[PDB]
Amino acid sequence: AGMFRALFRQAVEDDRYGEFLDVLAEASAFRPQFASPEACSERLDPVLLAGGPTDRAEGRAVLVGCTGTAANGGPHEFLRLSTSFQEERDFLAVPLPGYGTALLPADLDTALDAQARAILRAAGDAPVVLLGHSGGALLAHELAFRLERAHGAPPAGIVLVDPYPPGHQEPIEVWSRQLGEGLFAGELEPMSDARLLAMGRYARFLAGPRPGRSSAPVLLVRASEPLGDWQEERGDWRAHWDLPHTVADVPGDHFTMMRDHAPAVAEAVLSWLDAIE
Amino acid sequence: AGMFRALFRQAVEDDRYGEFLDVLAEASAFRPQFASPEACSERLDPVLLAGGPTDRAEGRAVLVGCTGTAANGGPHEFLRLSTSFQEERDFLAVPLPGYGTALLPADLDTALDAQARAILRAAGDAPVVLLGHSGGALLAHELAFRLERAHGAPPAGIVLVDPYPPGHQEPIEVWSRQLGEGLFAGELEPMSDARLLAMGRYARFLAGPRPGRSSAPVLLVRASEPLGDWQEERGDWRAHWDLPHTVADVPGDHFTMMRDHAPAVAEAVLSWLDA
Repeated sequence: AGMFRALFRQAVEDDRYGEFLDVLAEASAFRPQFASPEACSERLDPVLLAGGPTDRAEGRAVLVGCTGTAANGGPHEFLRLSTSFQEERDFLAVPLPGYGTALLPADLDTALDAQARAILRAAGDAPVVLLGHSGGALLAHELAFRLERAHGAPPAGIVLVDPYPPGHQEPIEVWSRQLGEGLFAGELEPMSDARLLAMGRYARFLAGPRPGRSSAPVLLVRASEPLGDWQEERGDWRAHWDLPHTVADVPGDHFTMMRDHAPAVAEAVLSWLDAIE
Repeated sequence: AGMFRALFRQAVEDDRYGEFLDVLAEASAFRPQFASPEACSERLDPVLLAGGPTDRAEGRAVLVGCTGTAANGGPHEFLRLSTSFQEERDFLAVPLPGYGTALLPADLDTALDAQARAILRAAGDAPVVLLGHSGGALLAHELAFRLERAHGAPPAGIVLVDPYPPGHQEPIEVWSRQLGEGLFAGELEPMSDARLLAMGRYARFLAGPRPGRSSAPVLLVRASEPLGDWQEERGDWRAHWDLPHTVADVPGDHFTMMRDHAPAVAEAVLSWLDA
């Protein structure tokens, strides 16, 4: 396939994941982009992946999965987790613009507006709870705030699954290689060069200074097993968020928490939603 | 039709050739390489593109064309020019390593060594005169110095056709778009991503500090028409070299000098060699 994928595979083998992510971000600058939400390529129509109880569909929060940055991801991302929401809550997955041709966002705000427009449309008057994993968790928070500040519509809550925000993603750097190896282990097919570019541009967006903090209550869900050797003399390897409303620990690592242990993620969510309501 | 060429196509459209060359150099670091000239993956056998007079078979210097960095280039770079050397001089084109899964050179010196070894094998006991055009002209000079100091075989002369050496080469930066546009026109086929990366890597080698000067006399051949617009204000737009043996001006621009007007470049070389 593409040269970017082959270069990345080598960088990962050489333990230079971070360096190549910078190269992707620089190269993404030369892709055509959209400078206004209404100029976005794709239909950002959210897909219904689970349906809540018909007896009670009116006043209850609906869940919206915020697709993460992984170049190997897309519509498969919340398949496993969503199953556990069937007959409990509507679960809607919103695509991240610029993936599976597609113009890349000029800046993050522009992408977030396009998602906001599409989520408000599908959700209607139901309160929204945003959910994301890993970089998708950082995206879920930036979206929540944008919704509050730019659209005057704060979500009723945010579920952040293993967020590593700037100021404390040191374990994520030490686990760099395992992170890169995890991208390759997860491909159902070769990651396209265009999607690697989109990943690099978003990673760069997410490293930048974004001081807006959402007023929505946060559930912080954390992996219980380390992805790699750590050694706690350095401090905590675990995911972090400032002042969470509730924290739930679940089995598995940064990656396995979302597959084999997805039901435990779902159970903490459902239980947190009942309390909040 | 890989992504690097599509990005490069867009960069040239947006007048950002310089910036994108930097991205190619950066990305090139992640391609497999060779650290020793012996580890070079390809055969750098020079190809004979013109033959000298069957008559005289004495000393007689042999022209060695040092292929440039163009990702759309290769064995066809000197075809037009060499025609004018037929029945005058042997003309040999040496390939530039890393083009045509070819390992890229870890640094410039490693590439010049692999070239120096193949040139010596071909040139036998004859004197060698390097010739290069534009970035190939810079390469020709860096190779001459490498031949002289690391192979104990100093060339008998160097022809630098429209060179724009670092730190004092601005017009070629201002004519950026025209170069990128020139790469696309003239592609016999789509430039591969591996060759674009090779081009980026050499470009960066050639922007770097290289004090070593060759002892061989230089013929500086300069284009007569500007490639693009240029304010009569500050600056001669012309190619340049420090203290050349002879300077020769020929019709055409940076590009056409090697095409329609190649015979004029050839005339200048023959005359100069005759001394």
